[PDB]
This record gives sequence, C-alpha cells and structure tokens, in this order.
Amino acid sequence: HGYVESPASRSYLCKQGVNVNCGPIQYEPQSVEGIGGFPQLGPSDGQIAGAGHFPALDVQTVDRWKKVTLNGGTNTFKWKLTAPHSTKEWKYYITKKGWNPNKPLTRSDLDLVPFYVKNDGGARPGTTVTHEANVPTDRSGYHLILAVWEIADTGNAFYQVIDVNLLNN
Ligand SMILES: [Cu+2]
Repeated sequence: HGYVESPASRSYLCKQGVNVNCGPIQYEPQSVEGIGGFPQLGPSDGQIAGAGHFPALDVQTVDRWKKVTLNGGTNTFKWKLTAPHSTKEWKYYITKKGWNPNKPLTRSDLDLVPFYVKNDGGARPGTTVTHEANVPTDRSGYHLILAVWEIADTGNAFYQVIDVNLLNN
C-alpha cells in the first residue's frame, strides 16, 4: 500500500481535506489497489482513478478536483508506502494534449507510453521512494498524471491519479 505524497495525489488531498466528497478513501489514500498489468490489463475504462474500487474518485469534471501546480520538465515524484511490497515497476502516464476533462478517464485519453518508467526487478523498497521524471513540455492547463505501482507477487497495482495545473511556456 502507498500513495504519491508529492506532487499530492487526488486521494492524498482527500485525506488532507483539500478535496471533498471522496468517500472512505479519504481515510486511506494508500489503498487505491486494483488489478495490475496496466494498460493491457487492470481496472476497466472509467474506473482507472479508483482502480475498480472507490468509485467516488472516478468522477471527472473541470472543477471537481483541486489541482496541483507543476512545471513541465524535470520533476521529483515522492511516494509514501504504508506497506512496502516486492516491486515490478513504477510508471507515470499523462493525459493526451486534447483530452476531455469533462469525461471519465479512459485508456484512450492517456499517452499509453509513460513519460517515466522504472523497473525494480522484484526488489523490496523503503517507506520512501523517489523518482526524477521529465514531464512532457508540450501540454498545458488541466491534465492528469497517473502514477502506477506494479506489485510483483500479486497480479495487482496501485493507481494514483494526480490532478495537475500544468505550465509549459
Ligand atoms: Cu499494500
């Protein structure tokens, strides 16, 4: 179990009371677990944000969620893991340039080639995991970053949607 501490994920901000009406997940941002093998397998379209559970996170409009402001280019991504697991890989996806923010998240709305991916070869991590990734510099405004944590032993993965206000000038 775990969540993206920085930049603050949607479930994390629910916990901090920044987002509202998030359901039970507000008390466990670390627990957005669903089937792994994304994007080939995993939670169904329109159910990515909640990973098949916690449907409240799957609601998608322009004003529904509070946005984290980020620059394109190099960014530090810090997870917090409440339980470390043998790790297949870490992946970070971003919405396409002309994606529909008033529509539930679907694989078709994502650049299915992650802008950052790290393989851990089954290794077990610490309670703090840090990644330096290059956020695409060709997008602007409201976008979603989908952070995925693939667990090696269980065919499961943890899905962390981040609502971002992107800046690329
Ligand atoms: Cu866990």
